[PDB]
Amino acid sequence: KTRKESYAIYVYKVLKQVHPDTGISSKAMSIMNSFVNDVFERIAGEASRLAHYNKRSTITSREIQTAVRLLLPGELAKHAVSEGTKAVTKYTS
Amino acid sequence: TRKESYAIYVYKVLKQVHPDTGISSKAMSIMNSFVNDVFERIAGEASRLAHYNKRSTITSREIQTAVRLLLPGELAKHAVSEGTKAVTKYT
Amino acid sequence: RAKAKTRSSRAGLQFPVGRVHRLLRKGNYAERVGAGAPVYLAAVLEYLTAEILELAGNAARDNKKTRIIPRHLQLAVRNDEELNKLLGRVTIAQGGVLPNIQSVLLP
Amino acid sequence: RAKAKTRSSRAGLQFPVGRVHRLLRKGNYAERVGAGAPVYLAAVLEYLTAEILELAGNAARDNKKTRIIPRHLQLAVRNDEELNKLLGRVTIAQGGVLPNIQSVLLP
Amino acid sequence: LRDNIQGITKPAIRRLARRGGVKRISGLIYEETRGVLKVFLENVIRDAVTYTEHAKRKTVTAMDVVYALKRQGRTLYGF
Amino acid sequence: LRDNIQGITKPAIRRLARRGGVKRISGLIYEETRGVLKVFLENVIRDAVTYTEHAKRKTVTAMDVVYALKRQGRTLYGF
Amino acid sequence: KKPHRYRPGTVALREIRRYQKSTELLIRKLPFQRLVREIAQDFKTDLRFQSSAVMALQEASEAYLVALFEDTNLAAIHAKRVTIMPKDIQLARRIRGE
Amino acid sequence: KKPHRYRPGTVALREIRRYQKSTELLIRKLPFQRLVREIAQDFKTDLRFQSSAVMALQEASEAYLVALFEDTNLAAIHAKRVTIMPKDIQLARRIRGER
DNA sequence: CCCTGGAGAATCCCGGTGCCGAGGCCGCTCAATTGGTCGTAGACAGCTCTAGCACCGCTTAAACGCACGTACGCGC
Repeated sequence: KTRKESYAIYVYKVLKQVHPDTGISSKAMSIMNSFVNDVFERIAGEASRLAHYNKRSTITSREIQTAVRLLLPGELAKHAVSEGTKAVTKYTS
Repeated sequence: TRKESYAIYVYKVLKQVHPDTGISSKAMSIMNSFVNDVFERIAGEASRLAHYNKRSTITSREIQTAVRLLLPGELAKHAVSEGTKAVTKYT
Repeated sequence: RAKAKTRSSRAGLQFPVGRVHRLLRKGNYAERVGAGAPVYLAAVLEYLTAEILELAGNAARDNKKTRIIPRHLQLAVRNDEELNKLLGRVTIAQGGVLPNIQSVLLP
Repeated sequence: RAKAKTRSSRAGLQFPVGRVHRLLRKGNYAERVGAGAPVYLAAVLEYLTAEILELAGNAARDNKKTRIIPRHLQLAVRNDEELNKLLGRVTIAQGGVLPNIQSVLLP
Repeated sequence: LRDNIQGITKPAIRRLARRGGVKRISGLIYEETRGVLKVFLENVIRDAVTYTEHAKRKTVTAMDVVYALKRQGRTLYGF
Repeated sequence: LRDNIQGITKPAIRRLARRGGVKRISGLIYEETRGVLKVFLENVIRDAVTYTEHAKRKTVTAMDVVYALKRQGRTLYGF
Repeated sequence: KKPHRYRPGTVALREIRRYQKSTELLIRKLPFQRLVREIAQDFKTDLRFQSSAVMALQEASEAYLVALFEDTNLAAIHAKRVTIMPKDIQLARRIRGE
Repeated sequence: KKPHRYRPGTVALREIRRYQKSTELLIRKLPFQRLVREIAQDFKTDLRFQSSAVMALQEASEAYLVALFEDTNLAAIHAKRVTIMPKDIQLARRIRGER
């Protein structure tokens, strides 16, 4: 039927990459899909919000870097920044 | 450069309802921030409303739905009626 | 090129319809923006502006002032229950709070 | 053309870079979306996903369960202080609350 | 449909407070909790009504309830 | 710059309580109010720091503080 | 022959422990379903709700009331009490701004 | 002879009425301004603040503290008291969700 | 009136069933991937000039401190 975009399998591979002996129910899967989408809307909304104030038309990696610093607090922020910085350097290389 | 402001339009509104009083620039900045803050809230809700039903456009119904979602109680039906009257007068 | 008539005058409004339409277009809200959406938005903003200024003007007459000051705007917003709930998470500079004292505090 | 290698594997990531980029373009945020912005978004989402699931897996072993069910996700979010502040305004269905009792409540 | 505010029974309100770690529950709490729940339901459902009316739909969906809860800072996961 | 948390003096905290309708002010409330003010400032100013850093600027503007307060649901009118 | 006669408070704490580690829905389905329809019929008649739509409403309302009860209970010990009052809820809503 | 000797609370009410109708800022500009700089020094060493930038932070902090004091005061009468307590603020932040 | 032994009942650990939701597999198809091509936003370089930073008189209302007692937090 109609293909609905979801992060059902993507969370599953993340779970097995850090915990290859546990599973996850569909109700917990839907919570994770809602959790990913809400954080996606918050950061992309913030990144769009940041670009409008600087009169900038594009959203770069620095837009996301500032967005996750504003939303995620403290130690959770800098690991996400470090993980984000590592991903961009690996992608460019 | 030129900076966008809502100062003069509010002044004509102020003289329309109360021509015997003025306004200060310090209060003007508060009202300018007030109109701007409501502007992003309604447009943000209307943009979110269009994204929910996969709508690529924002109509008068998009603004009307955002008003009743944001403005509570009897304040909302005034803005709905005021918006409806302006829409009918527009056509 | 005929006579240039603003949409605000055609809709019986003072707020600029074209400015609202322009801000909606460059605000990255939607791919398309309707004709009545800025008209509806301007009318709603006009009513909200007129309602606050009327209560501020009524509040200004209370303390014998003929000029609207940020104290009057804070008093107008907080006195109205609809405006207080709408602007519950809104901070007003140089407005203070309502001059109310709890009943057990009076002698 | 060349081999259709996914951008997630190029960046060393599991979350879809293309889906994030597609949702950023159609999500009505900006006129243009940069190249590294979906890569940064995928890394942040994956790290947040991995952090909670590891804590949910830790909570699952506390009650001796091999399947993640919504009580484990709620327990993982509230126990972590950063996840508590990040999701303070977030309601989790079928999760309940932390089983904590006031000190003066016990006999 | 009348007198449906009493559907939230006193043990149900008692059970809800037990989840919150409440030691003792007064007899006047149940009437107040019903009124608070009625006020909270009157805001979420009305917001969901406008969401359903905007979609030209006659049945309120779970997604509209989520958006009604999300706009007031009470976002819900799992639906 | 050290010991600047004491710049919020005792009558200044007392005046803030009087604006809030507080009749009696305890002697231990000044350390708690300073701690609450320090925590609140450590969030908004840090948020404005990221706003200033992202804007390619080395001076913090009031405009950046406006969005820093707005993103936490504490929008300020009058800038 | 003597009855057990549990003193008040101990079984209440037992109910607290048994219901904090559990995740079943405390409010019944149809009583919450019928309350939604009565409230919605005041806003618009001939309105229907999906089964999962009420499911989203039921869990959100319980969690909001549980969190309200947590602040209501926290006000009781703050007021040197263990019994919650209707005025405790009124203080909780006022501080939250509701 | 004796002075007027106002009872405890009488001058407090006069200060309550005065500061609830006057919009002058209670916190002094300079001691608050230096508090911004030492807090921002932990995030950026070479940072500057505009006069209006410190102005916007002061009003938001004053209004937040006034709103916090309003909730703190209301908890006192709720707890059969007229004196605000540090536990009342801790209750106020937790109910508001600010820890 | 407080310390300690025994037993009633809600709760916790454990063996057996199984079943229905979770895990794994097959297409395959539609959205993710590859290459090119421009309009164009953006990084970079030089000017500047308007507002913030640092120090100085001063004076004066704001603030620390001490003496006293009565409204009030707290114990019972």
